[PDB]
Amino acid sequence: MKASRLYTLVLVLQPQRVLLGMKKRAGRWNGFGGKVQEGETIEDGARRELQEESGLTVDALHKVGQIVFEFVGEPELMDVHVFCTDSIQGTPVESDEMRPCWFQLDQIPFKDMWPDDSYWFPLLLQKKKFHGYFKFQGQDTILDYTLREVDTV
Ligand code: NA
Ligand code: NA
Repeated sequence: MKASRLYTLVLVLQPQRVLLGMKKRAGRWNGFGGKVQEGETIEDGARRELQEESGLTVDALHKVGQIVFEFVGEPELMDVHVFCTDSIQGTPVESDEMRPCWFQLDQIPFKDMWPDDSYWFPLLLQKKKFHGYFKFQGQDTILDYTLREVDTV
């Protein structure tokens, strides 16, 4: 089994809308996140990346899933810990690398999101926790995947 590198992903999910960020430098909408750093808990890394990438703070996040990504031709797995919050402080801020935008929950831009999101995002919306794994060839093609609803992430 490959080694894995820890990443976070944060979905700001309100009753009627979700906040996503368009990768500028690319072209897909995503939640906010990045690599976990030495000496921080995963949840604190998720809060830090949300702030660094969107400007938003939150004192707390809820863990809702975990997704492992494997890319053909790459040595490591990405181990992505997925969090959500409904409660925000501040306005999101655009950067040179990310543009934040709200989407109504009947206009989730799945066609402009990574392909895996079509599978697990619906579970998140139903308040269901999940474990996933996706193997990609490049950015467009899934060769294998697993997904399961879990009671405990
Ligand atoms: Na990032
Ligand atoms: Na994704």
